[PDB]
Formats: sequence, C-alpha cells, structure tokens
Amino acid sequence: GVDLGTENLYFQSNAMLDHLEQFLPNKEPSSIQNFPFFWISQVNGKYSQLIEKSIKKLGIDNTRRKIILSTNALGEASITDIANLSTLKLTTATKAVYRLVEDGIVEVYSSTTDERISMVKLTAKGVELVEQINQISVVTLAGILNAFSEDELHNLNHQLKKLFDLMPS
Amino acid sequence: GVDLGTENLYFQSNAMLDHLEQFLPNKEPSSIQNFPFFWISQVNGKYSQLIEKSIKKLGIDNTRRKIILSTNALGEASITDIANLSTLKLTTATKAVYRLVEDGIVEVYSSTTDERISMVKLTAKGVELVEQINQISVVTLAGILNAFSEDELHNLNHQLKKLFDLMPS
Ligand SMILES: O=C(O)Cc1c[nH]c2ccccc12
Ligand SMILES: O=C(O)Cc1c[nH]c2ccccc12
Ligand code: NI
Ligand code: NI
Repeated sequence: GVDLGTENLYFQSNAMLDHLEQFLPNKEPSSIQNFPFFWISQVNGKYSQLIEKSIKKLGIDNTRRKIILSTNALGEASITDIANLSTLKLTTATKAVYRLVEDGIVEVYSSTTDERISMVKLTAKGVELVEQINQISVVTLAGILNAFSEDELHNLNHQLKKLFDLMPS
Repeated sequence: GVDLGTENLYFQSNAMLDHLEQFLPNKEPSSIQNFPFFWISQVNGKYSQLIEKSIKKLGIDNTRRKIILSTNALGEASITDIANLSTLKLTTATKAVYRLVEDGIVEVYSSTTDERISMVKLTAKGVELVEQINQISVVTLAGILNAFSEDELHNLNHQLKKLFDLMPS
C-alpha cells in the first residue's frame, strides 16, 4: 500500500511487482547481482577505498578532495552547495572546509549577495593542489575509464542521473 | 607515472589523458556531471537516505537489512561473505549479526567444514522479516525501477559490474 502523495492508499499492479521481482534480492543465490543498487553500492565502496588509498600521498582525504574539486568547478560556492555536490552532511563539509582554510587551501568569505552564506574559493595553493589531485586521478583512473567507450560512459551517466532524479527527499 | 605491476614507471599516452579529461571534474561548472563516480556516489547517497528512512518502521537499519537479504539469498553464509556482499567492514558486520542474534533474526553457528568460520542463517522470525523487507521494498522502489525497461536495467548492472571488476584492492 503506497499513497503517491494523496490521502488514499494504493496497491500496485501484480505487473509492477513481477517486474520489480526480476531485480530484487530473494531466496536465489544470484538475485543480489540483478539489483542495480547493489552494484551502485559495491562500485561506490570499491572506488572509495581506491581513491582514499591513493589520495593519501597529498595528505588529504577524499572528503577534502571533493570539496576542492567542487570549489574548482564552481569557482565560488555555497558551503551548502559544495556539501551537496560532494555527497556530504553540511556539518562534515563545514568541518573539512575550515580544516582546508587552516591549511591555506581555500578562502572562506561572507557572501556579497547575503552575508550569512559562507562562500568558498581556492587559494593559489588550492589551485596547485587541484593539478596534483588531477594527476593522481590520471594515474589511478586512466586505465579503468579508458576501458569504456565515450558512448558507454555518457549513457551510464544518463541512467544514473535518471535514477537520482526519480528518488525524492 | 604508473607502474602497471612492474619495477618501471610509465607515462600514459596523451590520448588516454584527453579521453579521461572528457570525464574529470575540472574548472568548468558542468565537468562534475560528466564523472561516472560522481553519479554513483550521488545515487548511492540518495538511495541510502531513502532506504534507511523507510526501513525505519521494521525497527532495523539498512546495515541489518543487507545482512538479512544476503543470508536469505545464500541460505547459509560466512559472516565474511555477508559483510562483502553487504559492502560492510567485517567488524561492522559481526557487530550487527550478533545484534540480530540477540533479536532472534539469525542463528550463528560454527561452520561444519571449518569451526572458525561463523555461518549465519535466518530463523523463522528472520524469514517473516524478509517478506516484510520485500514489501517495504515494493512500496518505496516499484515506481523508480518500473520507470526503466528490463534492457536498460540489465545493461546498467553489466556496466556497473565491468567497473567493479577493473578496480583492484
Ligand atoms: O543497500 C542496498 O540496497 C544495496 C545492497 C548492497 N549490498 C546488498 C546486499 C543485499 C541486498 C542489497 C544490497
Ligand atoms: O568521490 C568521487 O570521486 C565522486 C564525487 C562525488 N562528489 C564529487 C564532487 C566532486 C568530484 C568528485 C565527486
Ligand atoms: Ni548501500
Ligand atoms: Ni564518494
């Protein structure tokens, strides 16, 4: 029984349920490998270990790495926005931003449009560390992503986006 | 400079680097949305919030949920194997298994082939909670995954697997 945004409760078609059972973990030892979120979780976890392990050298962690690349891409950003893009809790994000200010990697500054919003931007040191991050990326990633065509990867991004956009909160 | 498993260091072709730069976060505000791991991370995080939030009712968390569905699919499993499949640290896994024994959801038992290996299996209560997990899955997931064809989803699983298999440790 779902509500689909209403004051009533709806029991979905046995069709929707059959299709969904083609993908759900069940009593069969290989059900799990049909589940797209299983694979998203497994890929995220194996990737997370790889990147943490190799970004080691630069004496930062992947939390700081994402903050820096989000600031880089955006130029100036909402700590909020950086957190969002970096898949972080706002508290985790704020904590790591100040750790990067303390290291002289980013400048934080009151937003000109609205003093409350803390904007973030790189320092000269921030920018050199970006190229270092990009080079460690080259090393660890070039083989993996050169194993796919431009078509496969753009398609995969599209499907991941479609998934991301159907989920709510 | 990479080693590719040898005693020498190799500088990859400017080709591999150009292709890789089609996908990496860079100074362009939309570089990030070309990056497959960005999307894997974002989907994993949005999914994680959704499932934790809705598995709430059953008074378990998604860590326990995955343990139960891995035990379910396998019948009897290595706590090791359950941890692996559930994308958990072995310590996290062992901790949650005993929490589920304490709740009478799983039986733990010395492996018949090798007494050290702790095997896990469901209880009658475990099995009823499986169908409850499957029904909460129906509610929260049926819409999202009925938004894709069988072809799109099997393809997406395949590409995620290919990624998972090229990464190492
Ligand atoms: O969190 C999820 O739903 C995905 C997932 C990762 N490992 C799993 C093991 C069993 C069932 C689902 C999953
Ligand atoms: O962890 C990753 O590499 C993926 C990712 C998630 N959010 C990001 C923001 C900027 C750059 C990469 C990422
Ligand atoms: Ni997960
Ligand atoms: Ni990540």
